[PDB]
This record gives sequence, C-alpha cells and structure tokens, in this order.
Amino acid sequence: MDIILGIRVQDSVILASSKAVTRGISVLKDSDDKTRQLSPHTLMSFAGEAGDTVQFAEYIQANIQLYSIREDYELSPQAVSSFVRQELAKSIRSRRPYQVNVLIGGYDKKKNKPELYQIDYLGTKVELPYGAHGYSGFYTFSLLDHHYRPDMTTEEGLDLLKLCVQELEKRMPMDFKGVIVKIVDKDGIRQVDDF
Amino acid sequence: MDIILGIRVQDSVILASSKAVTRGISVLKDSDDKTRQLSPHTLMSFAGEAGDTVQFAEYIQANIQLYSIREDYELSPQAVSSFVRQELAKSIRSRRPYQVNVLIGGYDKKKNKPELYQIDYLGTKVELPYGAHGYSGFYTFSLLDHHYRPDMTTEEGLDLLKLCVQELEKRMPMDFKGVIVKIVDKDGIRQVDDF
Amino acid sequence: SDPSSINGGIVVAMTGKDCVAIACDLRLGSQSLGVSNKFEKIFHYGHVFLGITGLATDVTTLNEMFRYKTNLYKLKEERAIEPETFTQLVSSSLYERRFGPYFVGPVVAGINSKSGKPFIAGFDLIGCIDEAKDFIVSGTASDQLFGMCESLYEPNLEPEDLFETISQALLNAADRDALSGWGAVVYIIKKDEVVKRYLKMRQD
Amino acid sequence: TTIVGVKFNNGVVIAADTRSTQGPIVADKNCAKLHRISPKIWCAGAGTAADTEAVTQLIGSNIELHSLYTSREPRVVSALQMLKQHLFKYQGHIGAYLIVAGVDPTGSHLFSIHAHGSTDVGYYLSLGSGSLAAMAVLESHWKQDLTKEEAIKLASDAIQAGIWNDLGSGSNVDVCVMEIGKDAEYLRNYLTPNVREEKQKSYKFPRGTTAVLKESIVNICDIQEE
Amino acid sequence: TQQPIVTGTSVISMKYDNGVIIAADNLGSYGSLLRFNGVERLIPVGDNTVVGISGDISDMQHIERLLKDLVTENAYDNPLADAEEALEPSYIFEYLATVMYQRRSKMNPLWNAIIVAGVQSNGDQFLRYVNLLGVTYSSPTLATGFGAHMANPLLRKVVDRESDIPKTTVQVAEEAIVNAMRVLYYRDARSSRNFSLAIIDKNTGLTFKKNLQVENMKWDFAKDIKGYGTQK
Amino acid sequence: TTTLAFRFQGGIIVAVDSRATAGNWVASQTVKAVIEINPFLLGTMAGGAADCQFWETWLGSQCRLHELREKERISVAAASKILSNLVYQYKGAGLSMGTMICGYTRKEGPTIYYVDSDGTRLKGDIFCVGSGQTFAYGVLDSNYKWDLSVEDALYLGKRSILAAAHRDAYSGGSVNLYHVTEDGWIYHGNHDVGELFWKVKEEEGSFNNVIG
Amino acid sequence: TSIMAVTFKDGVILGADSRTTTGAYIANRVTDKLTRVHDKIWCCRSGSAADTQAIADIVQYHLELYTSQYGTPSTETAASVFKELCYENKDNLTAGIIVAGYDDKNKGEVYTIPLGGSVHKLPYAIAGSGSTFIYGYCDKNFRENMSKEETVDFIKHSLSQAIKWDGSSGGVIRMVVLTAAGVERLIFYPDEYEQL
Amino acid sequence: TSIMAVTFKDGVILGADSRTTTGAYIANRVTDKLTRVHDKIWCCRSGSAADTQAIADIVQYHLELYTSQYGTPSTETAASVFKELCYENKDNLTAGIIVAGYDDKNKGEVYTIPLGGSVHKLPYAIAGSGSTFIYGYCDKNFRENMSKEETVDFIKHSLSQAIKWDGSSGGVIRMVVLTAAGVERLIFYPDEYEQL
Amino acid sequence: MTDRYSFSLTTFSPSGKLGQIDYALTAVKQGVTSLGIKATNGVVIATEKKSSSPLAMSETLSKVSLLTPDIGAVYSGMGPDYRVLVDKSRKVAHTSYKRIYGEYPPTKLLVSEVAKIMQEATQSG
Amino acid sequence: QFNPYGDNGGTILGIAGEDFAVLAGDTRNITDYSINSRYEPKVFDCGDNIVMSANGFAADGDALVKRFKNSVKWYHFDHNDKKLSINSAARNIQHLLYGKRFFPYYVHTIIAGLDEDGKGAVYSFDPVGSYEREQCRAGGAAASLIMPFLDNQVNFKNQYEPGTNGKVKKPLKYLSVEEVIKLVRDSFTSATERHIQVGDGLEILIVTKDGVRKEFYELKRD
Ligand SMILES: [Mg+2]
Ligand SMILES: [Mg+2]
Ligand SMILES: [Mg+2]
Ligand SMILES: [Mg+2]
Repeated sequence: MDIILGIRVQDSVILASSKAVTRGISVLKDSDDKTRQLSPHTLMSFAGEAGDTVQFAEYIQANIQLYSIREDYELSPQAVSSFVRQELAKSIRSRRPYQVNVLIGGYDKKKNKPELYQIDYLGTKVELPYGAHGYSGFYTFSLLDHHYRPDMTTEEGLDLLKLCVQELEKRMPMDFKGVIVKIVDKDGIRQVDDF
Repeated sequence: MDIILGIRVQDSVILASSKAVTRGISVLKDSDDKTRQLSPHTLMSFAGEAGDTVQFAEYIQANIQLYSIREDYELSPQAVSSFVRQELAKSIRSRRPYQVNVLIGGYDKKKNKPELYQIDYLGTKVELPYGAHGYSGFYTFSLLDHHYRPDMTTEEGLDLLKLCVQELEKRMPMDFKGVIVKIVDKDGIRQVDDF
Repeated sequence: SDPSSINGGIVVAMTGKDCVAIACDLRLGSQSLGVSNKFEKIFHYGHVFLGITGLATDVTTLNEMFRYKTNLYKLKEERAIEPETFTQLVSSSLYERRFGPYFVGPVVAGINSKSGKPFIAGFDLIGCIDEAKDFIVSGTASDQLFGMCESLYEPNLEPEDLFETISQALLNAADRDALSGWGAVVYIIKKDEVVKRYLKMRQD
Repeated sequence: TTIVGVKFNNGVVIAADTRSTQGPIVADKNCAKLHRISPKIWCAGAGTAADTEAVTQLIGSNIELHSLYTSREPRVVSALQMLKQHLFKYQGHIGAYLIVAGVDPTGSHLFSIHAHGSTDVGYYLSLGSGSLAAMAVLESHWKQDLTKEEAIKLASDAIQAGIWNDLGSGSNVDVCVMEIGKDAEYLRNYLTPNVREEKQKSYKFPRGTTAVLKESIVNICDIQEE
Repeated sequence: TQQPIVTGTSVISMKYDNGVIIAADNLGSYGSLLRFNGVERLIPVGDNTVVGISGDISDMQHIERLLKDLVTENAYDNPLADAEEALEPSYIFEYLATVMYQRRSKMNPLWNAIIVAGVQSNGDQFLRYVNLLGVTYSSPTLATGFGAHMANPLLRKVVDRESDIPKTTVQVAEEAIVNAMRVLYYRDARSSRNFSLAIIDKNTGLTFKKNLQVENMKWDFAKDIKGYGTQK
Repeated sequence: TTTLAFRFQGGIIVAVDSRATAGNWVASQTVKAVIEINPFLLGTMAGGAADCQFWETWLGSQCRLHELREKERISVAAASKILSNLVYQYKGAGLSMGTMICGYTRKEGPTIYYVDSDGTRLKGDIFCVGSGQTFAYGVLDSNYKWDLSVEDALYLGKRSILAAAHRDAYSGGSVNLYHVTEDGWIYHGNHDVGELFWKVKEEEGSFNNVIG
Repeated sequence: TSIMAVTFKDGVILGADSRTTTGAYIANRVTDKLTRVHDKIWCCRSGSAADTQAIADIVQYHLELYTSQYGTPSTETAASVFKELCYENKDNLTAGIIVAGYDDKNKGEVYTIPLGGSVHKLPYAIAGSGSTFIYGYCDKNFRENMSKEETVDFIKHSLSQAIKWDGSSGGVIRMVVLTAAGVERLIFYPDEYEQL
Repeated sequence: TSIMAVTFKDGVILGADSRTTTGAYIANRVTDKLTRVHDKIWCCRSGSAADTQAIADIVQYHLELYTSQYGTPSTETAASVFKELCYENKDNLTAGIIVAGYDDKNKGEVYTIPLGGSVHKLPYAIAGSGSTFIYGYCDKNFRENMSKEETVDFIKHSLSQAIKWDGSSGGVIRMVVLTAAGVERLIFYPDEYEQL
Repeated sequence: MTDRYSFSLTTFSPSGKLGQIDYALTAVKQGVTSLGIKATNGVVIATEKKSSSPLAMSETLSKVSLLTPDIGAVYSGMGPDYRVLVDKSRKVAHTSYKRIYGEYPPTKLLVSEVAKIMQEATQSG
Repeated sequence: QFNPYGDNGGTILGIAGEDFAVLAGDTRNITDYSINSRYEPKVFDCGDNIVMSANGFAADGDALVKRFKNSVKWYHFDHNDKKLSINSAARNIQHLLYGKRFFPYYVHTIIAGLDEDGKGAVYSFDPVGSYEREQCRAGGAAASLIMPFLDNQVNFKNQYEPGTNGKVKKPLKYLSVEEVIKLVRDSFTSATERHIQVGDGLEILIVTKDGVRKEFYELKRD
C-alpha cells in the first residue's frame, strides 16, 4: 500500500486516502477511490493486498446493506466496526487470509458523536481521535500529536490534514498522487472535491 | 538508483539527474547534485549503490585533473570515456565491485562536436544521441525515438527533456524530487537553474 | 514476526490478605510504532478477573469468547462463575486450539465468593495452568516482572500495601521494556468491593 | 524436570521435583507434576506440560467411564494402551512423556511412555532433563525386593540428584506411594530442602508512594432492584 | 572446522584428601561401531600428572605427542629437570589450555575434552578441565561427556564441596569412581567394560592401573521383564 | 535511537535521545549519543554503538594531528571525509554507522555532514537518523526556519526528539541538547523524557490524546 | 538393535539383544524385543519402537480375531498381515520385523519384512543395526536342521559378536524357542556371552 | 572395497579385492589395491582413489629418500609418514589406509590409519566398505602365530564373505606375502573363493 | 440399508396428545415402584429388586446407579432403556461438563442433559 | 559445523558508591543444563585498585581479563610505574575488544574502582568495545531480572514522596557500602530463585581507597 488517514474532530470524521494505484513498474491510475459507504453515516477506507482490498470492502458493504434492509435500521459505527473486526479475525486463521487494513469513520446518530475505528488485517481494533495504516502514521502522528484538539472544527481538521499530506509528500519516497478526502457527519457522507 | 538522462543535440550535450536521495524509509535530501566535472568540457553524471557512486566519480575526477595538469591538455571525451570504461571493467572482477552507472557528456573542442557516452557498472560503453540508466529509458526512449533530431537546438533539447521528465513524473512510482539539468558545449559547463 | 511480541504489553497478578490485585499496562503497538495508550488488557466476568497479554486480536477475541461462555454459564447455573472454575474453562478453551493456538498469556485473578479465598492463575498459550500462591506474570517484560515481583513481594499484604507493591512491580518492569508502558491500571479486589486505579507513568 | 518410578515388595512408588520453567526462567517453584489418572493409578509427566496434563485428564476421564461401564477397578495396562494409541495417532506432536504407575486387581505396575507412542516396562525408571542424574542414583542403589521405606528413600534420592545437578529441576520432592490392598498415599512436598533465606531488607513501601491519576469503584454486582 | 571420526567417551575424576583420581575406558568408537578396544586415554606426564582425554582420537594422539615433546624440551639445559624445575600439573594444563583456545580461535579446533589431574610441588591437588572451545573450569569432581551427566551426581555425593575433600579417603574415592564407571557402562552406548584408572597421591605418588573391568553387575532382574506392556 | 541536527542562523542544534535496546530489552536509558570529537566538532551515534564511539574518537585524534601539522583548525568537510573514507575501506565487513558530523568554522560557517557506513557523505541543512527519525522530521519540517533564535531552535530540537521518544518504542530515556557555535559547542543539559513530556503537554497543550 | 530368527529341526528360535538407545543414551538396557502376536507366532522388532509396537499390537488383534473365526492361523498368514500394514503405510513407518512361528504341518518358518514392506521367507534371518557385523559369521556358520542346543549356540555366538561391535546393541541376549513341546524363554547375561 | 592385513608366524600378509566402482558401475574389475611404498612395506588403500594414490606416491618418495640417507626404514616409520599426511590434511582427504611391513628385528607388523589420521598398531586389521560384514567372522577366526597357509585361508575366507555381501567389493582376491624369504604375490579367482 | 426412517414416529393426534409419550408413561406405570426422599442433610433413593428368577443373581443387576460421585439415579419402567440412559448420562457428565470446567456437573444440569436426550427420542427420526 | 562460541551462564553486578565501588558475580559455571563448577571465580582484582569481570563465554572472558592484566603490567613498564586510572583502563579495554570487532569476545565486560577524585566508578562494555561510565549495571543471564529492581531501589524510579501524589520525587540520598551489599545480596537471592543458571555462591569485590576486599555468600544450589 499507501495512505489512509483518519481524523475525528468535534462533529465529524475525516478520511483521507491516496489516489495512486501502482502495479510494480507503472502507475496504472491516479484517481482511485479507496473507500466504500457501508451505511448513510458510516464510511470505510481500506489499504492492503491487490484484489483483496476491494473484495473485502464490497463484501462488508453488502452485509451492512443487507442488515439495514432486514431491520429498517442503521447499525451504530461501533456495531459495524465490531462486525468488520470479527470478519478479519476470522480471516487470519483461514486457508488464505485477506490482507486488508481499514479505517471506519462513522457518525453515531444516537449519541450525536463522530467515531473513528482503526482495524488492521489481524482484526486489531482501536477507537482513536486520529489513525493511519502502513507507514502513514510514522510521518503524520508527530504533527497530529502536537496540533490535535478534541474540539476542532471540520475546517481546522482539514487544515491539520493538509499539513500531514504535505509532510508525506515531502518525506515519502512513493508518489501517491494526492488524496481523496471525505467527511462523515450528522448529514451523512460528502467528498471534498478540491484538495 | 535514480534518474540520469542524457541527450546530445546539435552543439551541446544535456544531462538531467534527479535530486532525491532516499535511505530506505525517508527522503534525506531533495537537492542532491549527482554529477562531477571531470574537465572544463566534460561532465559525468552517475547512479548506483550508495557511497560507491560518489567515491567512483571523485576518483575519476581526480585522475582526469591529474592528467590535465601533467600534460597541460584536456583529454577528448572519447579518451575520458575509455578511461572510465576500463576502470569499471577492471572493477567487476574485483573483490568488491563498484556498482556505478554513468553518463559522460562532453564537447570535443578538436572536432567541434558534442558527444554522449553511456557506461554501465560492467564497463559496457556505447556512444548515443540520447541515453539513460535504470528504468529511466523504459519511460523516456519512446518519446526520444519519436521527437529526436540530430540538428536540434539546445532549447529544443530542453523542451524534449521536459516532456521526458513529465512522463517520468506521471508513470514512475518513486518521487525523485525533480531534476538538475546541466549543459555541456564549446563554452564549457553550465547549470539550468530553473527547470 | 513473533506473534506474542508484535503488540507488546504486560499483566501481573498478586495475592494479599483477603484480597487479590491484577494490573496491566495500556500500550498497543505495531512493533516500534505506538498505536494506542488506552488498550486495557484486564476484563472481568462477574467477580472473576482475566488479564490477557500477547497478540491483540486474540486478546479481544478471547475476551469476547469468555464473555460469551460465562454469560451462558450464568444462565444455566443460575450463579456467577468462580475463579477456580473459570481457570479450568480458560485451560480447556485454549487447549482445544492446540495445533492452531491463540498467541496469548492469560492471567486469572479473583476471590471465591463462598470460601473467601484469594485466587490467581497463569497459563501458557495452549492452556498449561500455573497456580501460584504469590504472583503471576505475563507479557513482553515477563522476565523484568519476575525480577521485581520476586524481590518486592511478601505474603499477607493488606490491600493498600499490595497496591503499592504491584504498582511498583509493573511500573519499573515496563520502563525496562520498549513494547510496554504508555499508562497502567491496577485493580484491587476484595470480597465485595473492587477499586480500579490508573497510574501516572512516563510516556516513552 | 526430574521424575522417577520405583517398584518395591508390595507396590510401586513414583516421585517428581516441583520446578516448572519457561526456558531459563522459573515460572512456578512448587509445581505439582504427580497427576492422578484414577485413585490408584498415578503418573508423572515431562515435556510439554499442557500436553501431559491434557492427556492425563482425557485418559483419566475415559478410564473412569470404563470403570463404571465394566463395574471393575481400572487397570494400569488400560491407561497405558489408551495413552499410547492416542499419542501414536498424533505422531509425537503431543509432547507427553510419562511415567505411569499403579495398583489394580492384577497387581502392581510400572511403565514409561514416550510422545511417539512407545512404551517400556521396568522396575526403576526416570524421565525428564534430570533423568540421567536420577538414573545414576537408581543404577547405584536399586536392588530386588526393596521395602516400601527403601523405595521411597531411593526415589526421593534420585529426585534430589536431579534437583541439585540438573538446572531444569529444583525446589521440592513430591512422592506418591501405591501399595497393594491399600489407599494410594500422595505425599505432596515430601521433602523441602530449598526454602529461600530471609531477605536482608523489607521492600514494603510507604503508602502514597505510587502516583495515581484516577480512582473509581468497579461494579462487580449485578443490576440492582428498585 | 572438522568432524570427530574415531572418538573416546567419558573421562571422570575427583579430588580426595591426599590427591586426585582419574579414569577413562579403553574404547575408540567409529560412530556406532566399537572399532578399537585397546586405546589408552589416560596419559601420564612425569610422576605427578595424568592427562585424561575424550573426543577425537587423532587429536588425542597429537596432544600425546605435544606432551611428550614438552617433557623433552623442559629437560634441555635444565639441571633440575627431575627436581625443582620439573613439570607441574599447572604448567601442563595452562599449556594445553593455551593451545586449545588458540586452535578454536583459528577455527580449527582439537576436538577434545581434557581433564588434567595431578599433585603440585607443595602437595596441593590439581584438577582442571579444558575443551575444544578453550573453556576451562575446576571443581572437586570433573567429568566429560556422559560422565558429566551421570558420574558427577554420584561423585558429588562423596565430595559435594571443598570442605568434604579432607574427609574423603583414597579407598572411598576409588570406590566411587569405580561405581561411576559401572553406571556409565550400563547407560552409555559408546562405553566399554575395560578401563584404566590412575591415582596421583602426594605421599605414594602415581599409581597407574591398566586392564580394569566393570564387575559386580546387576542383570538377573532382566529375566522377569516380558513384553512392553500387556504381554505375560 | 533518534538523533537530529540542523543548521540555522545561530549555528547548529544537535539533539538526541538516550535509549539503547537489545531486542525489546531496554539496556540503557542514559547513553551518550553525542560524541564530543573535540571542543569544536560533534558527532551523532546511530547504528553500531561501538563503531560510532570508536571511529569518531579516532576521528578526533586525526583532527588533532591535522591541526598540529597544518597549524589551522580542520574543516568540517575534511573531518567528515576522513571518517567517510575510513568506513568506505571497511565496506562489506559489517560496520553499522549513521552519523552527523557537525561543526562551525570561518571558511564554511555552520556545516553538517551525514556520514554513513555504506560510504555515503552528504552535506545538508537538516538531518534525522534512527528508528524514530520520521517522527522528529515531522516536527522539524513544519517548524523549521533559518531565522530561528538560539532559544527557539534548542526547543525545536528538544520537542522533535520528544515526538520520537513518545511514538517510537526504541527511543526515549532523556534528551541531550547541544548548540554548536564558531567558538565551540555548548552543552544545554540532560532532560528526562518522563518529566519533559508532562511539562510540554501542559505548557504547549499538545498530546491531548494522552491523559495526564 | 541385533535380532535374528533361526529355523532348526524341531522348530524355530528367535533371538534379540535388550538395548534401546536415544542417541548415545541407553534408555532401556533390559528391553524385550521378542514379542508375541500368537501362541506360537512371535516376532523380532527393529526400527521405530512406537511403530513396531503399534504394528505388533494390531497384528495380535487381527490374529486373535482370525483365531475366533477360522482357528489357528499359519505363520505365513501372520507375516502377510504384518506385510500389509508395513507396505501400505511405508511412507509413515520405520519398521524392520522378523516373523517366526511353529505349525505342526509346516514346522518352523521364518519371514523377514524389511523397510519397504516386502516379504522374504528364509531358513534364518538377521536384522537391526548390529546384523551388519555378522552377515559373514552367520553365512559361514548356519546349517539347516540343527539341534536345539546347536541353534541356541549359533544365535548366542552371532548376537555376541553383533553386541561386541554395535554400540546400539547390548545388555542381555533373550531367546524364545518355538516347538511342538511349547514355548520356552531363555536369557543369557553379559558374563556368559562376552567370554565366548 | 574390502581390504585386510594379517600378521602371522613368518611375517605379514596383505589382502584385497579388485573392484573399483563409480556409483553402481564397476569402473575397474581388476584393480590392484595392494601398493608398494618400500621393498617390504606395502599398504592397502580404501577411500578416494586419487587421494590414496597421491598419498602412497608421496610416502614412497619419502621412504626412498629416507633409505638413501638412513638405510631401511621401519614399518612404524612408514606408518608415521602416512599418518602425518592423513592427519595434517584430514579436511581435504578421504583415505583409509592399512600399512603392513616386514622387518627382521620386529618381524610382521600391521598399522591401520582410519579417516581421522589416527594410528593403531594391531595383530590384524580390516577396512573398506566390505569390512563391516566380516567383523564377526574375523574376530572369531583370527589366531596369533598362524602358518602361511592358515593365514592365506583366513584372508581368502574373510574377503570371500566381504565380497559376497558388499556390492562395492568383488573381482579377484589379490594377496601379498611379506616374509624374510621375500615378496610373494598371490591371486584367487571367483570360481575358487565363491564355493568356499 | 441406511436408516430410511428419517421422520418422527411420535406425532400429535387430533386431540393434541403425543401418543407414544403417553404409551411410554403407561409402560412406566407397569414398572416396579421406586421412590426418593430429601432430608436436611441428605437424599435417599430406593426401589425393589424384583428378581425375574431365583437362579438369577440380582446383585449383578443394579437398579440404583452412580452417575457422578455426588449424583445417583433410580428408575421405574423398562430396565434396558434405563441402563443405556445411565451410560449416556455418565458420559455426558464428562463430555459436556467435566472436560470443560474440571469439576462434576450440579444435579440440576446433569438432569437437564438427561432430559434433553429423552426429549430428542420424542422428536428425532 | 564448528561453533567457536558457547554460553557459560553467570550473572554479574557492578554498583558505584560515593567513595567506593562493588563488583559482584555468582560463582556458578554451566553449559546447557549441567553445572561445570559451583565455585569458579568470575570477578578479578586486576591491580591498580581495579576489579574486572567479563561475563558470557568464559574462554573469551578469561582471555580478555588475562590480556587486560597484561596491559596493566606493561603500562607500568612503559610509563614509570604510573597508576592506571579507571578511565584509562576503560579506554584501553575498548581497544582490546574492538581489536576483535570481526571475531568478537562474546562477553559483557564490567570494571569497577575509583576515579581520580576518589569517587566510585563503574564502566560497562558491549562485546565489541562500546562503553560508558554508569552508576549501576547488571550483566549476564539474570540482568533483566536485576536492573529493574535497581532502577527502583537505587535510583528510586517511580517512587514519589507520600502526600504529594506524584508531584515530588523521592530524593536520591547516598547509599553506604553496607546498604549496597544488602541490595546486591537480595538481587542475587531473587535471581537465584527465578533463573536456573544463577546460584551456588556469590562473590563480591569491594573497592575503596584502602584497597580491594572480598566477601563470599552462599546461594541455593538447585
Ligand atoms: Mg517502555
Ligand atoms: Mg518510546
Ligand atoms: Mg555394546
Ligand atoms: Mg538457581
């Protein structure tokens, strides 16, 4: 992989995911969206082994959409993240494990709180104010540790995110072709089309 | 490695070399000059194993400077390239071989002709109108094969070089932090400070 | 590569006079990278406490598994499970994965509600029970904990004295382990009151 | 681990040390290695401790059901046959090395069994990392027609050899004596020659020494009425 | 770097009140083949030292020659070669220990485990071990290979610490050594019944006993042993 | 281990941690990762402790011989190159070194050379080496300016090591600070990370994720 | 291990040493390698002790069930059951078994079943690590239709030499005599056979 | 290969087979493994043919130069020269040599030098791949101070068995007799020794 | 072959009766009397050893059976059915409890397991 | 293949006081699960009021100590019987160790004595020569068991003054030689309980301005 960042601010969760898809020698695409909407107020970004990332994400999406229809009810971010964790925990002792790392950004409509969950391919779940997978955290966490506040606005979160991306673009050897940024709040999910 | 390109136009040789120095995880520098002036009208760019690249380049530089003083005479680009080739050919069957690939761009003052020599770490020398080392040629040679003319001006050579760098910046996974471009002609060696 | 030391962390349990104590650090990491400072490794099912070190996905999985099993136990038995019984359940559950084991180091701590007797126990990743009278240790700084506990421990400590002993055993062991620390919690357990204390420690 | 089994006049005695280790570290200083398959069939295990416990309890469980089914007291040869066939099936992957001893209506018996499923008969046997130290003592002092008292002495002396000379063995000596026409007597900590000396200093801390961020009561009780 | 070919097994030894005893069987094994049955692995140096060697026999024969050359060399221009300037056990050991460590440091070891037993000029007992790694140590009892595992436990019951040495007579020490050799014959698959035993005493000097045999063996109980479990 | 060094208006700031590990086992919390080559030259320790200590002490001997023979302070360029040429001779043998040779001369001004056991010799303004280098780089890159005051520069280097000490498991213990001037280096104390973290958290408002 | 079985006038005699090793350590010095699968059908075991014990136990079971249905099995039948197990499970077994038995119709018979699971009916057979050293001696000294005393001497002398040279062999020499008269166990101690 | 040397009343006799194999192919079926390093000091070679030939040639050179300076060397001296080469070059050699010689003072002597480069003076010695099968036979049948005819029969019978069981041994049995009378070569063909 | 009776042999009749269970209870009614009494410090269970023949050794027929060291059982009805239930009850006390919790099941839960086995013979094919 | 290294176990401990220093080590020597000796001295008086121990592979340890003692001897010959200072000894040992950088002495070396101001000094080395002056250092098998204890009981780490609740640290008051020996004895007693390679005996060498003194204590022999 590449770069999936998440930051939970006052009233929303922001997910930033790189656009590059590289198959060895060449960059085949520079506009790839590494995310799936699981429910109206729950977004999951992903990074890992080719093929398995999308297969896993769409499989989770289908299951949450099935639940939503059956019960006429949106599962809480916590419930969705637990379901996802179990699937990955099940997957590691499989014949061929999914090598997929995810961030789940959701807005809990019951508690009126944004929530960010970080889950790696082993099924290691942690709820965080900000998170990442791969080497992304190595470059960005020192900036987030310094500037982050729990009462940040969405705009301040995006500015702190820009600083993180700038540091990545400076010190990372790979060209990840920028990031697609999406915001999850009480009104649902929307994409920031200029970043 | 990185990106070392060379193009021989009508009246000059242009060498383009990347600025990045990456040590595994981090990009330690983004302004590195991967070249040495061997004589007033002979420039050598280089790429390969860390440490060996500069050690080899400076060793060659010292030897050519010694020759220049002893004879009060500048060796032709062809003579310099042959000396460099022999040193690399000697080096492969050594206890520990230099893993260094070079481009030698020189202006022959006797023949009034620019000359570009491509030599790999094995001591494989070829005189070319344009050349590269590593994966650089894979992306750039199709463009050079199409647009190159032997009667190109220096300005046209730089424009064709920009197109090559743009293609590299698009399709290469590594961020090589742009290139330093130097021109070798009858007046000597100069750096293009805006590229 | 070694699954038992990817995430890091430690658990220690001690017995005292009419009391037990169990404590853990709060770190979760991906080798060198610190990921979470709120990853508690002690869980409880009624009055029985279980600390688990090792691979974090298995720690979470086993907690969910023992919550599952102790909840069914209670519905059927019409009573909360005891530490001695739970210890055997942990041992049974681990050994059933003998050739595909959970990479964990569990520690049981609690007081028998009927006899009032303090109880602790430890296990290897496949269920071998270590039922020590004095103390049980587990994690990436287990050697350090063995050293601290062996010298600091004395029998029949009062609850408030046991707290200091176990806290110092944990803290100083964690400070000699790269993969442990980032906070700590100590449970002091008596027959009908349990106190939970978060310790202040260095965050490196 | 040091474990021995010794036949005598009217029965058999089994003994073991009490050190369990995690590599070079002593996990438990007073481990109980003498396990019960049935009231009068006891065994001691070396190797993978979880395997030796699991295999004893499984065969012990099936032995109990067999005893109930047949209305007969369990035999040592039954425990052995069941153990070896189980272990052989798992091709040594269950790392259980046991000395099995007991009395039954047939008489007194002493066997050893290895992880791959091979068994042996003997009057005196040793197992574990201290088996060579123990066997040196057994080969020096064993004789035919030992008394109960002589056999207990020989067994515990063989365990002591392991305790003092093998780094994998230590602490105390456990013994179990199985005599014909009698209840088996388990002698936990029969010898205690390794008590730790009093420390030079007390390490009891002053109260308030440890820094604390938060205190809170933990609700262990169920959901309350009213 | 090499592998041992023809090998000798355990060498065992212990201190007693007035001196030291050392013993080793007369076998030269070729893997599992008990090839050579008349190999002397105790090599006396003068009348105050006996060097017991286990492991590779070709290297043993080399060491044997070094010691023989050492005696020759010490006598050169030495009027007191048979008196004050005679070879001491401590001299002989330190020399061997130097050679062994040097050889392991060139990655070309003498594939041996050696015990130097003797009595010094002042009557002090000397007993020290050295092996292919150049590792050295001293103890009231010393043994190589299998002897380390089976003989030491038995010999340590006689002399458990330094203070037990003056309380141990030569009869008791020899008895313990001879018993240990019997136990090794029972239990070591690369051992033989025939062995040599040497006593170095500060009063009676060097007593070298050849062609000793393990006797008083217990085998009769084998007749009653049948099958491997259920056979009657 | 985490070491950094950066050039600025007032000279060079050198900042390091103090931790040494053998696997997960923390061997020391009090290691000196800055080697005082001489009163004017500093070297950082990363990779092989012995390799760095031994050869940078040796370097000081070579620098001393130079100024005896030439009656002039050795340049940072020349000092760094003596070390790089030495380790280049040993290339392949298994030396482990990642160091910043830091100095301030008349002809050069403040100068830093990254020298490495595979033969690399890089002049630069900012360098960060060690298992926690990425964390320190983040704080450095976002706050660095040439016109930093000596006080603010010292704090930046301290704060950047703290960032690494927090997140990197193999970095911590204490922070050692140095300020290199033309007239020589000046030591700016040992700072326990345990105490420093809480102090910085409160005064700065950073590390809101951590409970204190 | 040193094992052999020898046919003679009145029947067949099995012989074996009593040494069982784990590397150079003798784990058992009084092992009984002569095992009974039927009243007058015994076997000598070599190779993996776990494997040969497991096989022998299964064969004993098969011949017990055979006897209940069809009466006393032949030695050939017993060898076939051994072979079937050894051949079909050759990938997972390390077993070298000699089968010896006495019928009244066929008298003394010996079958050797080496590693592969092949069967070879022989006048006499030798096997185990120690057998290599006595191929020459046994070939030169074996005769058909020997007396009981001659056959005991032949086995005693042969195994004495095998024990002498093979470190993996030793202890006592056990023997089992199979004739019309019944089953006789013999044992010979070191002090007896070492001086031969 | 099957080789042996046996001392007897009048001196010593060396014996050997004639088979040299490259895997299962017999590269030479009439090889002469009894080699002369001095008039009455010969050797039997086993192991690498290149190594044992090279060693024997060097020894022959050393004893030729010895003789020119110091007169006839002893068998012990010849064995020492062999040992010196084998021991000091143990890492690069695969040689198992038996040295046999006749002095008038010392009479018949036999020294065996196995792989390690050790020396063992023996009444008789056996070596080579085929020797394993006749350890029992040779130990039981060897006597000291045999006659020439008895010793020839002993070697003939012993090597006959070694050849019978060892595929790496075969062909003819060559022998060299070393006595005061001189040096006698003997040869025995398959039709002779196979029927023994 | 194969057991081709995969369907229930006990079914509801129009009146809501499960005939086979009622008929099983009728078989129990014909059975010899057995009783149980609980005291403050113990429980007693008893029955008559109705010997089928005086030549039969009625000591070899155990109507009162140990299930666990602290649990016993007696019956009324068909003896062979009881015997196999005792075998199953003893085994289930180990497989579904002792091998999991390292202790014998409480009376009510062992009863629950026996009850489950008897229920399944009322619905299974 | 030949392995030129081995592990003889053992554990050593050096503590620097205000005007003294101690260097302790157990007297047990082992290979694998066997005991070679219950009393094989490991800490040595090297002259000039310096004590030394090289723990790990005993053959390398004996070689290094032997070479250092020899270096002390030649230092006197070459420099007019000048006393070798503890700092000068430390630097010298670095060069002994680094001289075998590519075939190391497989030992953890500790020396102890007094510095040139008469204060207690301990120096700690890795196998290839990197060294540092320290206040407290355990080496060998049970070093991980002992060091955390010493951090707590010598440097009073994680200990705060009652009532302040973490605001005021426990002050670092100087320890006497008697107090230090108690901590050494308790360190080895605890290490003996939980580490199989530690036991038999404890030999402590104490260094003051008056010279080098020895103390011996029994340890459990199991
Ligand atoms: Mg830590
Ligand atoms: Mg850290
Ligand atoms: Mg033998
Ligand atoms: Mg101990």
